[PDB]
Amino acid sequence: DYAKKRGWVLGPNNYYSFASQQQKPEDTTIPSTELAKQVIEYARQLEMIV
Amino acid sequence: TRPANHRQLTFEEIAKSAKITVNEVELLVMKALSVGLVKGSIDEVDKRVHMTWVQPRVLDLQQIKGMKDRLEFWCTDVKSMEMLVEHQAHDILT
Amino acid sequence: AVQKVVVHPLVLLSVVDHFNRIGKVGNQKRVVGVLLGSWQKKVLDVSNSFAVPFDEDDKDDSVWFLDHDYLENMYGMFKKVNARERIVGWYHTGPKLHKNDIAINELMKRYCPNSVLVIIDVKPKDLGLPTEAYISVEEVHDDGTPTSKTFEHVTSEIGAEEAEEVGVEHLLRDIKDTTVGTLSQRITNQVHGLKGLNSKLLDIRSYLEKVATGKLPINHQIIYQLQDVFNLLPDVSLQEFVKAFYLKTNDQMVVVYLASLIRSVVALHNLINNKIANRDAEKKEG
Repeated sequence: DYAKKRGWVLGPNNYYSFASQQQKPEDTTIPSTELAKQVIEYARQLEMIV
Repeated sequence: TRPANHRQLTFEEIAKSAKITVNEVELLVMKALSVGLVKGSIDEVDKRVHMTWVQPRVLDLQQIKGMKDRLEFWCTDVKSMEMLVEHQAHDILT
Repeated sequence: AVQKVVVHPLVLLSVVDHFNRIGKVGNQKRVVGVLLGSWQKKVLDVSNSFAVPFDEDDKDDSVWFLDHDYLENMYGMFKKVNARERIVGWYHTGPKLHKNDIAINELMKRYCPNSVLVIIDVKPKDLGLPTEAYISVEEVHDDGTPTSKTFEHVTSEIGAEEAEEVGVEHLLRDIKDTTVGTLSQRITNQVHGLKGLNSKLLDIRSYLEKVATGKLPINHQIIYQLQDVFNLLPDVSLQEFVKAFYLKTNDQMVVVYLASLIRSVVALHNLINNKIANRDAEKKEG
C-alpha cells in the first residue's frame, strides 16, 4: 500500500527502481540573451558618467 | 532528405537504400567523396557516415516556399536581437 | 583580375557635385562620367574624375548617347594637368545596375581594357558603404548555354591621402562622435551589422516571394547558393561547441574580473588621496 502511495515503479518482486538519474540534465542551450544583457550592463557601467 | 541536424547516416541504412552489402558502403561513400558529390567522413568503428554537405539540386516552388519560411524565422530572430541590443544599450548609444 | 578598388573621397564628392548640377539643369535621373586613377598591382586607386555628357531614353534600353569626343578632349587636358592619372573606368550614380551598363562598359573598354564600374548612390537609403564596384566578365553556363557578358562584384573601399583626410575631418563638423571605446564598438558594429544582415535577408525574402508567386522565373544558381547558405548555418546545441564556448567565456571573464579589480583599487587610491588633500587643506585653513 505504501509502495503504491509513493511513486515507485514496482518492478520485480521487492524491486522498485528509484530513477536516481533525475533525468540526468545534459541539454545545454548557451543562455545568450542574458549573457548579452550582462555584458551590455558592464559596458554601460564602464561608459556612463558616475 | 535527412534534416541538417541529424545528417548522420548508418551503414545498414545506406546498404538497405542502395541494395548493396554493408562492406561496399565504405567504397561507395569514398567514391562519392572523391568525385565531389558529398562532403563528410567515415567512422568505421561506430559504422556511420557524417555528411556535412550535399550537392545543390533543382527545387520546386513548394521547396522554395519552405526556404522562404525558414528565411522568415531567421529574419525574425535577427530583428529580435537587434531590438534587444538597442533597447539595452540606448544609454551609451543615443 | 582586380582584388580591391580604393575610391578616394574627392571622387565621391565630385560625383555628388555632378549629380547636383545636372539635376539643377533638370530632366535627368542618372549621371555618368570617367574615373581617372592608377594601378598598384591588383589594388586599384581611383583619385579623380570628370563629367561626361550622357543621355538615355527612359523607355528604350538601346537609345543612349555618350560623348566620347568630349571624353577624349577632357582626358587630354587632365593628362596635361596631372600625368600620373590615366583612365581606369566609369561611374554612374544610378541606384542599381541598368541594362545599358554593359554597352557603356564596352564603349569605355576602348579606353581602358580592364574598365571598372563604380556605382555611387548619392541618396543612400541603407546602412553601408556608398560604392559598389563591378568588372565585366564572360560567363559560361551549363544550361543557360549562350555565354553572356555579366558584371562581377569587386571589393570596394574608401581611402584617402593626408590632405584629403585633413579636409574631410575639417568638413566633418556636422555630427562628430568619436568615442572609440565600447560605445563606438557597439554602434559601428553589432547594431549596424545586424541591421545590414536584416536588410540582405529581407531582399532575399522579397525575391523568394516573387519567385514563389510567379512574378519572376526560377534561377537555379540563386537557389543553389541559398542551399549552400542554409547548409553553412551552424548548429549551436552540440555538446562540444557548448563546452568550448563556456571555456572561452570563462577565460574572457577572468581577464575582465582582473581588470575590474585593478580599476577598483585605483579608485580607492584616488579617494584616499583626495581625502588627505581635503583634510590637509581644512587643517591649514583652520
